[PDB]
Amino acid sequence: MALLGTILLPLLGFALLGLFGKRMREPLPGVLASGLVLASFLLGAGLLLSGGARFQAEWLPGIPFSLLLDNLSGFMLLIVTGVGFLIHVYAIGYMGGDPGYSRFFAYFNLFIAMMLTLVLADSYPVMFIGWEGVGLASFLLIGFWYKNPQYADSARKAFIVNRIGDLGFMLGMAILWALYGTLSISELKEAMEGPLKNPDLLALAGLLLFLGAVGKSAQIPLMVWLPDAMAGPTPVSALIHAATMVTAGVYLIARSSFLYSVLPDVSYAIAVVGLLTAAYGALSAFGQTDIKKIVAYSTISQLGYMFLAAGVGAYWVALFHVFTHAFFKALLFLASGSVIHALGGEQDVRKMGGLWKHLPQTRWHALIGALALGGLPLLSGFWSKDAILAATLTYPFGGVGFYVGALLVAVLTAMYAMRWFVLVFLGEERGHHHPHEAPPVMLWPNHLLALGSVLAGYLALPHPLPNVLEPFLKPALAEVEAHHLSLGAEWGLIALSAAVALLGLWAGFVFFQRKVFPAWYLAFEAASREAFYVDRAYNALIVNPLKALAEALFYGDRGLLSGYFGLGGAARSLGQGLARLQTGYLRVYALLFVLGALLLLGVMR
Amino acid sequence: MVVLAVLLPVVFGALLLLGLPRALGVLGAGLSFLLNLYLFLTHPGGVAHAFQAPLLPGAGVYWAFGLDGLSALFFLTIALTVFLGALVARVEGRFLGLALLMEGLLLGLFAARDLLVFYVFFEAALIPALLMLYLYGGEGRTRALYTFVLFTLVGSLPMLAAVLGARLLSGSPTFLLEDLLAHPLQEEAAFWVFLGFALAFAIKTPLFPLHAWLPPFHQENHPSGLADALGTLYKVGVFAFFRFAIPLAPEGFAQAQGLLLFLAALSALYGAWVAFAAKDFKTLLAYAGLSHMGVAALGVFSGTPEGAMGGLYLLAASGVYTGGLFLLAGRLYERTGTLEIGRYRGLAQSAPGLAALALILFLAMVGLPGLSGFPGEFLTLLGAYKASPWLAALAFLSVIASAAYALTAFQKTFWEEGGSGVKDLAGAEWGFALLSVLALLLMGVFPGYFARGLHPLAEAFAKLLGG
Repeated sequence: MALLGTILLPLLGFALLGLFGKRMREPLPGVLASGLVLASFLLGAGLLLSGGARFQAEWLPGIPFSLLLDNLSGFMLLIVTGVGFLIHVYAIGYMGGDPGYSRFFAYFNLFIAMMLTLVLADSYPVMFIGWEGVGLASFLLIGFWYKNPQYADSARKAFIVNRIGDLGFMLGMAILWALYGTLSISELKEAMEGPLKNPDLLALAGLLLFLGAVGKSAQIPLMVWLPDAMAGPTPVSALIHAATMVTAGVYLIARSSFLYSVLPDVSYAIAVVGLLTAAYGALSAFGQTDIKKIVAYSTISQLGYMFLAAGVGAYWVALFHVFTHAFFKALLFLASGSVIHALGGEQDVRKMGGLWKHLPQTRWHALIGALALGGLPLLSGFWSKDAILAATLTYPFGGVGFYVGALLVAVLTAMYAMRWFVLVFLGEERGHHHPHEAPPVMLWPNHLLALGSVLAGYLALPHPLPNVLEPFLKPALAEVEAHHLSLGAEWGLIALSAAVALLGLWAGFVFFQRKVFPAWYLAFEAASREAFYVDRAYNALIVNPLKALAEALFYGDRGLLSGYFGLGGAARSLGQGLARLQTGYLRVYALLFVLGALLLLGVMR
Repeated sequence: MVVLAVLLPVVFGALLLLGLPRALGVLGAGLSFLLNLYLFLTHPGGVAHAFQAPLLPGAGVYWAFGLDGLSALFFLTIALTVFLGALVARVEGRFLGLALLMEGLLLGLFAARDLLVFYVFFEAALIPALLMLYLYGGEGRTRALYTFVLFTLVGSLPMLAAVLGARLLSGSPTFLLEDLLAHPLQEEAAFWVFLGFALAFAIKTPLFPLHAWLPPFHQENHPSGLADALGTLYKVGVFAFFRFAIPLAPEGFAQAQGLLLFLAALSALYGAWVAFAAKDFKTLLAYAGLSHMGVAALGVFSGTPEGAMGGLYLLAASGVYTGGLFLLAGRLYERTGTLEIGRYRGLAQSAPGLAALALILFLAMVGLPGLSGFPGEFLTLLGAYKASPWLAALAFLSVIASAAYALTAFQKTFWEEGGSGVKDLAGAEWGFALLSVLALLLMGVFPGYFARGLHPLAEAFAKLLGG
């Protein structure tokens, strides 16, 4: 019962701020929200410190309500609660003079409670509950400023892709219910051990689960919905791209490691899709001229990295990158939000530049973030990305080409992060910012975020140095592990990766300070600006034809009703043909009478 | 007992029809709600409130009633929905008595413990429909009335031959469901009886080829949508399938199972898909109701007690929130005057909690977990996948179109650029939305409490398809 309070607090908060909501002063909704988030972080740390937690309540027959708090669930819980408290403070500061304060923080509380419902789950239908609740809260917040129709269709597309993923999830769950009949991850794991049966159906269920994970974490082909989340405010984009709603894609695989580990082909496919996602995100990031999109494509690339990690069976490595990423990408987003708070929401790159001297405490945030993402040798991002690069070779399935691929992706992340930083802070001035660029209480939690970004770091270190994350992550789940390792050569690889990352940083430095953009790079930047022409094809043969079919089925329904009409008209016509039988000439009536009587007399035999 | 709650909406509807005033309907629906809730609590089992009275000793007709696990919660759902429609109506044409009469008729329909009384209520439910359609609204009122009435009657009247064959060929001494179930029908005789049952029950399910009566019915009712809400409650087809159609003639259902599951799948998909193309609220909600009925019939037909319990739960809940959406569209009409989706965009800024009410209702429609739709939707998915995976998968290319049409309508009705400005909420609409959200949350988050009576019937009638 006590564990349920973690979810219940940012539900009572949501109800207060939604139902009554505007009966409060401006800071009070954010105050209540951040206080509930803090006293949920507290109660989660206290429950984990007590050894763990379990909760089971009566529900649908065969499908009870099961919450499990272990190391793996508590990891995500602490991350979400802490970053949520920080972003809640950053929103209290960042949200100002715009109505819907109470509504906004009620959306925040609901989001937090639903994500908790997701992670705290011993039954897959509760995971699905969290899935759809997070999708609804995302649809709501992305369309927070409703008075603009443009920032509505973004959330429309988001929830539609979300429900495609949810349908795949539902079908996989129906599969793992028809086979076993448990659908509770605890007993599902205890039943999946030993003599597996119908491996084809199991691989199919896992493939549909991965399909749902793709839509949630915006992998290829469902990548396209994520950039449009720029419609929502910057803290919304931070919470969506860093700590929640995408990390669930990795968490599902972490919990279903027992299923994905006995599926070699499915796991290899996950690795391929993760590599392609990293490649797309990196290649299409820098071409974007807006900060929000150029960060969203980087989120695509980094989630591709995580899914590459979890593809080869390196589950704790994917969680490592999740940790580092959830720090430094939230840093990036809140920094960018503060920056546009200085320019009054300018939200452009080409209209920027020369913000180094003018912006105290913000250029530092931006540089910390850009270096962590680019893979500065001594920074959390380096540890995570190169741990993935190593797990590529060390964990099964070979990772032969995936190593060089992810290394090029590290190069490209360095390049476009330097593009962001350079084109935003150096080498010109345009626009206006007189009075109040840097606020106290927005950059104040941003300080803590930059601190964590720098020092996330050494939780997972090569085996001479202490690896804290792997022993914490392996026992709760993903127990079966088959991975070799090396030394001496592993450190040569770490050194090669660090040197390559540094070369990528300075290469972006020179290329994006140049501003010349030679012939081929202009074409490439234009192509990346247009997302490699993906939506153009997606609306060509898919979306608009589905609309045409909906309209066609409407016309066909009208035509079916017309056929029913024709049946009735045939009935009336037959009726008047039979009513024509009586003309009024008595000879006609007598003949037809005698005729019918003779027919009767013949029938009697 | 059962007969008291069955008749209370009838007598209240009479007292509203001939007598005055409108207010009598609000308090009558409230008394019905309380009585149906009291009957829903302490429910031991089927015989809970058993009633047996003779009407035609020689022919074999008896008033036979009782509260099964199904009859109890369907009584509760009907009482609640009609009470909501009674307070919020705004029709005030003094015909809410007709709404209460139809409520009581549907109650007797559900509580029928013998075949002929069920058939009697099935045929009687036609009169108020044509009445509140004809004289209380609609431009094509006459044509839609003839279409709907003739479809229902062309289905219903041959079902009388079906029931006469089902009783006579089985040697059952009475029309009692107990007795009739005690004496099974034979092969190539249960075949024809089930075929006559399946026509009348599919055309009222509704399934794909037989749905053409639904959109015209919903368009030309009173614009407030009280008649529309009660017609959505008039989709009792699935119920008659599970209790009466299949157990009385499974031999024909053996050949018809695949066909009916296919029809349910394509109907759900077609409805949720066309609903996107809908340019008005009535068309969208009619196609959505078609999709939900396809899902429910799929769950029942799949065998697989999971699917059956899901189908019935989804049926009750979909009736609830679809009636809610109908009344909501009618109230927004009364305050605005139009049901078009494109016009009147700024609603959200003017409507504080009407936006939230419409959102909660559309969420319950698309089957969002935590709200009433998802339990039935998922249980039906499980049962259908158990029966035939292909038709379950195709049928569930519906949640996609569900989100699509629901979000498009909600956005372009509320979210986009501010318009003139619209009334916020009426005092009765406050209790309406409050009770709506309360019931939706209670039926979605706590599907354990509700539908416990549905599990025994589900597993028993699903094993009945076996040896």
